[PDB]
Amino acid sequence: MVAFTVDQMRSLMDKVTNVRNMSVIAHVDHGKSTLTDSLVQRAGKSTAISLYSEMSDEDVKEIKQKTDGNSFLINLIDSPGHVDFSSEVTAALRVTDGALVVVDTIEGVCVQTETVLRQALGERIKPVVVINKVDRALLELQVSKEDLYQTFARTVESVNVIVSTYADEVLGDVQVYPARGTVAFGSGLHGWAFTIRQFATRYAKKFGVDKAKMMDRLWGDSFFNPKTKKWTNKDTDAEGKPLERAFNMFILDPIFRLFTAIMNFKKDEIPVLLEKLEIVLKGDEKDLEGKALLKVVMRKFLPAADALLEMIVLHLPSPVTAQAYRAEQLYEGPADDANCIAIKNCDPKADLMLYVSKMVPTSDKGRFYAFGRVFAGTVKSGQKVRIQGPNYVPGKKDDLFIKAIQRVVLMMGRFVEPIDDCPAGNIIGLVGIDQFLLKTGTLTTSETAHNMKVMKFSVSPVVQVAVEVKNANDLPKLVEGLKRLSKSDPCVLTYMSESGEHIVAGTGELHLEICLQDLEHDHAGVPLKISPPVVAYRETVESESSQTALSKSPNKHNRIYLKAEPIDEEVSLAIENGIINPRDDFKARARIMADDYGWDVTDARKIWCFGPDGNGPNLVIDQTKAVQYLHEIKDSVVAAFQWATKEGPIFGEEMRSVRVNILDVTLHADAIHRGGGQIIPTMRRATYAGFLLADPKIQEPVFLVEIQCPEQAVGGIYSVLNKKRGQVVSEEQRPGTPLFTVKAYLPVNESFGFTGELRQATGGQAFPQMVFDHWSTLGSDPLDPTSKAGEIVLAARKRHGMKEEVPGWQEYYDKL
Amino acid sequence: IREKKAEYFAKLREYLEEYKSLFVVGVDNVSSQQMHEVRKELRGRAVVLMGKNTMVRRAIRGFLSDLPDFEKLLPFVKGNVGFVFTNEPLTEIKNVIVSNRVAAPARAGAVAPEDIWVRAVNTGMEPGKTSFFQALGVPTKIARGTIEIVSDVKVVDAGNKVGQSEASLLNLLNISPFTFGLTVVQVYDNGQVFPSS
Amino acid sequence: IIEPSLKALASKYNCDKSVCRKCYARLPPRATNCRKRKCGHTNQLRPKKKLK
Amino acid sequence: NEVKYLYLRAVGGEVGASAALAPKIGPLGLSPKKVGEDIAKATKEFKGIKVTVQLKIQNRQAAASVVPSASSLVITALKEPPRDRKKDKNVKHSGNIQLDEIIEIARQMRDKSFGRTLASVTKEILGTAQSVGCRVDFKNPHDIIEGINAGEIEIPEN
RNA sequence: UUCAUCUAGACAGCCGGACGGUGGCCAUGGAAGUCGGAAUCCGCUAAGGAGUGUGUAACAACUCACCGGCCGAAUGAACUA
Ligand SMILES: CO[C@H]1[C@@H](O)[C@H](O)[C@H](OC[C@@]23C[C@@H]4[C@H](C)CC[C@H]4[C@@]4(C=O)C[C@@H]2C[C@H](C(C)C)[C@@]34C(=O)O)O[C@@H]1C
Ligand SMILES: Nc1nc2c(ncn2[C@@H]2O[C@H](COP(=O)(O)OP(=O)(O)O)[C@@H](O)[C@H]2O)c(=O)[nH]1
Ligand SMILES: [Mg+2]
Ligand SMILES: [Mg+2]
Ligand SMILES: [Zn+2]
Repeated sequence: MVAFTVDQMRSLMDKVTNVRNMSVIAHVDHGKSTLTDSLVQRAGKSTAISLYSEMSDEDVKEIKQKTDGNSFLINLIDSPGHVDFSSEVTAALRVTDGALVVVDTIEGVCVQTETVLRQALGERIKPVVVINKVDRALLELQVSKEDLYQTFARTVESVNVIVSTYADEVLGDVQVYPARGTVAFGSGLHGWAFTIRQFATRYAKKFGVDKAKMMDRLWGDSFFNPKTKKWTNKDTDAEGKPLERAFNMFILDPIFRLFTAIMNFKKDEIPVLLEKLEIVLKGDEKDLEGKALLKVVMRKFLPAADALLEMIVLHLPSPVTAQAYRAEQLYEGPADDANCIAIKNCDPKADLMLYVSKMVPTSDKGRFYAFGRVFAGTVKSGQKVRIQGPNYVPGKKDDLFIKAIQRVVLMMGRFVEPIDDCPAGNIIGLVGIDQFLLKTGTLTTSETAHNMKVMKFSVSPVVQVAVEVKNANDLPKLVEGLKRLSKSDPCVLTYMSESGEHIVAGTGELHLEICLQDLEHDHAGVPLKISPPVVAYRETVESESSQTALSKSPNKHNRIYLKAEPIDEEVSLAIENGIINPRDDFKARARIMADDYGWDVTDARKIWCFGPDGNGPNLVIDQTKAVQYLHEIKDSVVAAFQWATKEGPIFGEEMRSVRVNILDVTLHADAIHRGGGQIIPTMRRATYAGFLLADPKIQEPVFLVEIQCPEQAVGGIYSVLNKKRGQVVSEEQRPGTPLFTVKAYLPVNESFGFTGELRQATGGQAFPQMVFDHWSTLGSDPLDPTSKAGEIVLAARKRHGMKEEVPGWQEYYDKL
Repeated sequence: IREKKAEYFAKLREYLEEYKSLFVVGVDNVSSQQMHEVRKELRGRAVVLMGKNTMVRRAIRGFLSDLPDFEKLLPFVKGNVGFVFTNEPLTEIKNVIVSNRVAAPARAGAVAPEDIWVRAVNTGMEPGKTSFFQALGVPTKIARGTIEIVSDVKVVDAGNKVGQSEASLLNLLNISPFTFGLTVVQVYDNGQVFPSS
Repeated sequence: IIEPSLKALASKYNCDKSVCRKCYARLPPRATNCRKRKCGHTNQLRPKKKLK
Repeated sequence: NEVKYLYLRAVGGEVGASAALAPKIGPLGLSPKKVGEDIAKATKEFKGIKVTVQLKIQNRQAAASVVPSASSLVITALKEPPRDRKKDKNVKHSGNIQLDEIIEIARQMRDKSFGRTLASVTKEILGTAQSVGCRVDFKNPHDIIEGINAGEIEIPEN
């Protein structure tokens, strides 16, 4: 590719059967970027790059895909290897069809290699494997030929094990094999690679033997048996001096001879071998010595681009063949819907259905070009389209826009080319849109077009921190930076905590630190401080108010006698879920509470209000016998209860599961002596006294965390849980795979650094997701400063600036 | 202690003067389960007695005063051997004794009598067992969702012992390189000893 | 990686050892007393901690 | 279509835990719900008793069948009105099994056991019962074992 | 000094077995000898703990008590100063 023309590239997109959309996936330091550079040295975050590959009719015939022509266009997305950026590879898999799995020969199949292979197999993407760093294997480990062959065999075996246990029953023959031509070998850094198909072709051109069976003979236990000219199938001991297999004899032998000669500086033996293998030199390549000479003679003898592109074209699926088995799972809408068939057929003349997945920054803050793939129809610059939100209901109105595209863009290696129109199954960018959809979503022209799938990723935002600007004046800048980061990063999450703190949640420590640097320097641009988030607790009771709490008014004319009770957890959950709601009418809510929750019907009928905020899981029950002016002080009692249940008496947190039974009140006859200013302080003091007398306790939020890790690493999960007070709930195994699923209750307090500790204990193989589940009562006394709950109460009091000692129940209590 | 040895002596005396024929049987490499199976088969038909060869020699020596005939047993009471006393057809008893041969697992560190060979077949186990094959370099591939050895491999050669990885793979594939049973060293009856054969 | 038999061979010299609790000397696994004079040839020995 | 065997142990009268049955039989073909209901049916007899439920797989079908166990048989022998498992630690396996039922259990055990006599098998089952902590004729099962050893009580040598 | 083992074979050393009822009863999410509470049985035994440790999520797999094969005459333990 010489960047022929925008219109020529448009014609290349028009030829849709001759385009290959693939993602390069590997472990972290396995070679992806260097191999992509070597692929673009003959053809030209994760943005697609374009590659041009010609072909002859002989190899075009050997393609099990509908095709027309001799030219192909490869759209390559180089996914990140790290586990903290697995959402980018998930998006790349959603937007592509094939996968180039780079495996380092020294390290073999690693944890992130298995992760990306599992993601591709779950997304129904056909893999092809390239074993990289063969130069490292040949110069560092000094393998002769058989250790190298065995390492290749083991790598292929491990990859095929992953493929067999994680491939869906829709392709079946998606296993990778070097004999089948789906495995290449080479050094991405040195710019050379080869396929045994290429070597079979070279030996057909040099010896005239058949290529079809030499393909399956150049690999495995196939021995040529020289000085006899008989292709034996086993060693047979070679009648002395056991013989070598075809792979080492014919494929590895010339490469190793070149390596040994050049790296041992056999300057007289270099030219003969070079002329024998038909390598030519340049003006200054003649005076090239070892480690610089081999580096070019390998690029000439075995072009890495010429092997990788041929493998991609021959084996990786085109969109017309991949969307056939991927449309059903990429569209929750029924399979008998014209949009579903349109995606299956990849017809460019159907209605437009384009999935935007990424937000590519544009060097202008707030534009964030919409990166994605069109699966059905053709998108046009200046075309009325419907933006659909990630949760857009297609029946009724939702966050759906009726807007128009301003410019269709060709995204390339950091340069955007305006394009007038792009057919289905291609990769493009959009200008003038995406102020309308937060994260992702589909652009449709049909009015009954269901939104596409939500692009679930194996990682989740689990490491949460609080962020606050140092300068209080640029809080709008912080908010804007948070909103722009929450759309630039697909897996980052921003929200408000229960304590009014901006919480940024990320996949892991490294991803969170990268996001925070992006906030501090690019998105927000203002100095901000990052801290562990403060945990919201609840104040509750665990007894029944050992003695009755009594409070007197400031004028001493009104008195309140009451008690505190531990509302049951089921009742609290029903109040929070709306089964027991304040807006529901009494004597029906009372009937529900009596029948389904063991409550007394009289008490449930005598429910005055809920707290806090009028709908919380706290109740006040009027158990008074014969109080006369009770309806007159009901409003003030409700206000005081809302105050007390919003600001509890221990450290000012919301109450939970607290039932305040007003056993008796004494009231002044005149209304002027029992107003709000007399009843509200009296009632809140009485409620505080009853709370502090009913064995005060605090409740903490507990996460429900489910972790997906292999069989070998569940012990690390269990050790981490036992070190951070986790309680295992359930263990399961995915049918057919060694992947377990451990569900456990981890307190939110002991959740900071949990992801890092789990990853260290499991060696990066565990994948946790954590969501708030419930509240757990801390058994320790929250009043003793040396208790487990007392330390957190003291810390909260210090952070809130209140006094050190929690006021005793004697305060708020009047002696009578 | 002495009382227990005296009790063993008494049991030996009763057996040697109540059961007409006896088999001196070697029991090397014979599991306790195998011995239990042998006893269960030989219920009624015979009774098995084991002991320390030295104590057996002492007991027989003491007995000789009354039963000098047993003097031909002493040269054969050596090695890891016990006695099967019987009042039944010699051939039948001998078949019941050496028919319980059991293929023992390929425990590690045990010299391989022959050249153990893993054979190209479809083992039919879950694919997550490929690590054991790779530990020995046995080329494999996934067929019908199960590991299948591609080419035959000499896992252990004759003369050497089994390593831990080799042992694990052999136990996975149920490949026992040896079988163990209660061989018969000697048969004694009518006051005379003779080789089993 | 190291082949398991060679790993066991290396572990025989590097890991399968005793350690004196008083002087930290690396001792034979079946030693009953430390060979060092500084510790008074104490019998207070422990196994060397196993990696993983 | 083979003699494949899984000797898991389930709680009597209840379906077998999916997490405890699926991991091994997921290639074979046995639908976990079918396996569960089959186990429940096979365990109806020993309702509410931990029982070893052996499974044979042929043509994608489970032959749920409760392999007799000493402890399980003893528990069913006391007739064990349905326990509240959640209630408390080791809800006591008290009561009074008798020679007749212990002999019956030993008769069901003889096939697999290696004792010479049914007396020996009864002593075995008696040791199991002693471990369980139940009573025989209000006498310690160890005492009953000693009685068997010393003649006072004689096992029917059938 | 005291108590023990020993030609009916001691100690050490090398090799073999180290089972069956049985995943003994119980919370446990899981606990199969080996996280724990109590229970310390029976069988076959020459002998084998309802288990001395390693190990597993649980298994499994190794190991030791205990008994054997080899050797053949003394040996072991706790103390005392
Ligand atoms: C998937 O995204 C989810 C999950 O990550 C999780 O549910 C997380 O939980 C946030 C918390 C929710 C808790 C309840 C609402 C009551 C108390 C709240 C917490 C503590 O203060 C517990 C978790 C952790 C958060 C504190 C520590 C900041 C919470 C909060 O919002 O304040 O919320 C995000 C949005
Ligand atoms: N010797 C050798 N080194 C390589 C090869 N491929 C990559 N590297 C080295 O790996 C390092 C980083 O690899 P990189 O491609 O950036 O990792 P990735 O793009 O994230 O997968 C570079 O410094 C290279 O020198 C190779 O084929 N041979
Ligand atoms: Mg890279
Ligand atoms: Mg354990
Ligand atoms: Zn020392």
